Amino acid sequence: RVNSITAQVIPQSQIVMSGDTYKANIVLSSVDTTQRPDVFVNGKLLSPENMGLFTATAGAPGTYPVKGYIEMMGNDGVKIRRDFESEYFVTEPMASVAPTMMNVLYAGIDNPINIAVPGVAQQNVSATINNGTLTRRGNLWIARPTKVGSEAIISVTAQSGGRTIQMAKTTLRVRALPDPLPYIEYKDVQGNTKRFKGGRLGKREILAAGGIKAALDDDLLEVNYTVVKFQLVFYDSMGNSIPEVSDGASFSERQKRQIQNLGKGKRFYVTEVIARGPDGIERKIPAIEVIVN
Amino acid sequence: VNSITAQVIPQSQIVMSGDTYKANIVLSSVDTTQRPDVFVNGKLLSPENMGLFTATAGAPGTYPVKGYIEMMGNDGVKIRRDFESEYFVTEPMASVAPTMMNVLYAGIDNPINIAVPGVAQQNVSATINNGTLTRRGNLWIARPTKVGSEAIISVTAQSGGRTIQMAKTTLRVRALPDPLPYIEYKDVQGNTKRFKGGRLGKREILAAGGIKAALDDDLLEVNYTVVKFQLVFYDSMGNSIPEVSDGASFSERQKRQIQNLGKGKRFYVTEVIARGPDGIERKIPAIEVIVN
Ligand SMILES: [Zn+2]
Ligand SMILES: [Zn+2]
Ligand SMILES: [Zn+2]
Ligand SMILES: [Zn+2]
Repeated sequence: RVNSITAQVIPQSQIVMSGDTYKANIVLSSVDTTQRPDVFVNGKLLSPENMGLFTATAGAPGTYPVKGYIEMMGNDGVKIRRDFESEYFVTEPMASVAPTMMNVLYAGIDNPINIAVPGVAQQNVSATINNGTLTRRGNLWIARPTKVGSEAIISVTAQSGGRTIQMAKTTLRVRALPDPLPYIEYKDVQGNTKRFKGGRLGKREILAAGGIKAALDDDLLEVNYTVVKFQLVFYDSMGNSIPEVSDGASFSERQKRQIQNLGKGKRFYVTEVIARGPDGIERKIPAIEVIVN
Repeated sequence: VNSITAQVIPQSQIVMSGDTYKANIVLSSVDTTQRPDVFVNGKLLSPENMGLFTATAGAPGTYPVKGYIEMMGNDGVKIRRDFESEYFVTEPMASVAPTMMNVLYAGIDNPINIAVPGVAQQNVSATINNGTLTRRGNLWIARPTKVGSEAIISVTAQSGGRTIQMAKTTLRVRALPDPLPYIEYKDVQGNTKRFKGGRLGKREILAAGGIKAALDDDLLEVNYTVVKFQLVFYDSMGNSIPEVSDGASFSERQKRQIQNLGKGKRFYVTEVIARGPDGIERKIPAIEVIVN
């Protein structure tokens, strides 16, 4: 029945790292291009439109099996069926795509770093850092840099031979975690949570918050900042400034009363706002203008 | 009449994440009478190799895989099928990527280092799905356009015969950060310092001109200008007096109002609108100014 004999070079990978080995299966395919056989692969029957080609988008790295059967109608009316069991491997990319405004590490938090060596298993690799610690966590690494304003050099080595081979020297910048901005967490007329600029806000909506909260604008950077202490500035009949201290990240009873008896259009300020990041460093963050409405 | 066999013929048995595994599944009619001969790169494969040809990767470059498969065509005539493929050896590398740090900023040039160590820059050609990704010397420049959406950088090597996907990188497009306001002043020695609030001298307020805005970042070497601001003063009757400014400089109204303020008296800088290389105008925080 065959009308087409073809030689094929089927490699494991078309790109190999120096020192690894190129492996290719060389096979003959004697087929009948007239036929359209039923291909059941990985619990699915291929649609005739696929023309025998099975495709799967490579997602997470690992060992993926290709298992099923092929069946076609023989010339005699006897179905001819053949089972198969093959496999493919998904790897990490062998191209580094690094935005330079992103090569940074933050002191005080876990910095997940993906150290990927193609052609070598995750165990054969060893990675070290010159600033802080670089430990393993599952399929990832964790950098905890200690010296802010200095460089962090990640040194990756694989060995896989007689002499220990250097794979990559990566220089990264060490920064303190950013300073947060203060805000007042409030629920709108619908009930949805919004974060005050300041500018203008209702007193019913002010007292609902119960204090000052501190966080970053982003989303860069998913970090917790707590308000240590803050002050509220008020104004008497003599035009003098009255700075009232707060009970931590919550309004004091002296302040709470002042806000109630204040009145619409009247302005108050939140000054000397000290916030604390995971690194434990207390930091002076900016002020907010609060207008009653 | 000899045996029929199922065959899974992939493009590659190893696929990098982001690429797609492609395999042709066929019924092949194998002759069990005689074993064929596989001659590849000047060597005849021994039956023990089971069709597997292996070569140790040495110096980086383009290596060809060439040869033929010979067999008896049942008609006293030997049949030959030639094959010609190739592999690439690369300088041994490792990718060190901090996973949290995946942001591109809209409104500026985002230098991206796309490194495929073994190959040369001509060989590599990267594309982006959000904005533009152009070449600049030994680097690439992403200019993302849609804030809050994803930016997927696709790096390819193309070449003969098949087009190989090198990397698919997921990035987040975010707006440039907002700067913080400051008043630039020279101390008693002449050294420049930046006041962000708290207490400050009278003559030292008068110099410099008005308010300045900046972000402190040595990677994002961007600059912002103060568009407009207000100074909110307080009289003897406890009333708020909001005086507008002449751009990034104090107005003659504000200047004289600061002059008649006694020691300890408080005034504010709110609102404060600043724009960057974006170039987007943005409401930045306020400053409490106390006279010394
Ligand atoms: Zn290998
Ligand atoms: Zn296996
Ligand atoms: Zn039959
Ligand atoms: Zn913003």
